[PDB]
Amino acid sequence: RYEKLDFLGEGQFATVYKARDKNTNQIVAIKKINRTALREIKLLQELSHPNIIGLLDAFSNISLVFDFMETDLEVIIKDNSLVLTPSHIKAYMLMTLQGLEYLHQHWILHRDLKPNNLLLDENGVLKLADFGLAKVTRWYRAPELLFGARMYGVGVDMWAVGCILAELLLRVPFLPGDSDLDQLTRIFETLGTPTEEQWPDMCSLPDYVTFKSFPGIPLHHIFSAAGDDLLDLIQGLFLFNPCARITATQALKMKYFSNRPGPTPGCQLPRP
Ligand SMILES: CC(C)c1cnn2c(NCc3ccccc3-n3cccn3)nc(O[C@@H]3CCCNC3)nc12
Repeated sequence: RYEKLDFLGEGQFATVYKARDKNTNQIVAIKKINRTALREIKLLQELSHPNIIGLLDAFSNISLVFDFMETDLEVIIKDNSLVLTPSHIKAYMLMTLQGLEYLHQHWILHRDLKPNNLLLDENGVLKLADFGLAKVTRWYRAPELLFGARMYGVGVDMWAVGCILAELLLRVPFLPGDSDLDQLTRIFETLGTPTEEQWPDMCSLPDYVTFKSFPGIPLHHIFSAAGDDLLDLIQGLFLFNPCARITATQALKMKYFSNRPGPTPGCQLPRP
């Protein structure tokens, strides 16, 4: 029922192809990989937010149809020819946080936030992807997960948002750990080792271990081109206590989003 146009990329997780719609000639992408599946599929079809990937139709052979996107935030970040102005970063952050807020309001965690999961269309609209039921990521992993927490919440997605913000500002991954232990070392060397005051109940985590006491590097020295409003946003996203860490609604109300300059409109966002 769909007209296969091109080959975008393949993997054991999903087989992605570029295709055209046979009802309204709209270019869409298809991910080819049941009563229990329909329960999750109809819930995903019921979701509707401009900054969240839309599930238009499905196919028995597990085939899912979503809107077509040009690139993701990873392609943009790696493009040396592209220049990310403060207004460009603010636009990507506003869209990411607006999409995350919708998911959290509907009790859905992304669980895998990273640049290649924030996709962009021809009109400069960011949409989150890869969050519906499981049928490199260590760099964006929150410290509670690295200490083996089995029960977790919104802080897991919020920490990853801070890592994406830091990657837009530095143009390289913020904390590129070589292992789960090195990831915790990089977090503590950079942000400081948390105390029982900063993170109460840290010692009760399943894989809790005592690290060397690091003072940390002041956020203003790390992000030398950031203003005080942006430094406050970064500080809230990287609080050690998962309960104290800023939520998507709290982040959207920060003075950063209401201050000048404003976000770059979609049509003016850089395209590769
Ligand atoms: C998430 C859904 C299934 C979707 C929608 N659109 N879409 C594209 N669009 C093309 C694209 C996006 C991001 C980066 C590169 C491309 N691209 C490939 C060729 C030309 N542009 N690629 C992939 O998935 C692909 C293949 C699997 C890895 N991610 C990109 N998945 C999709």
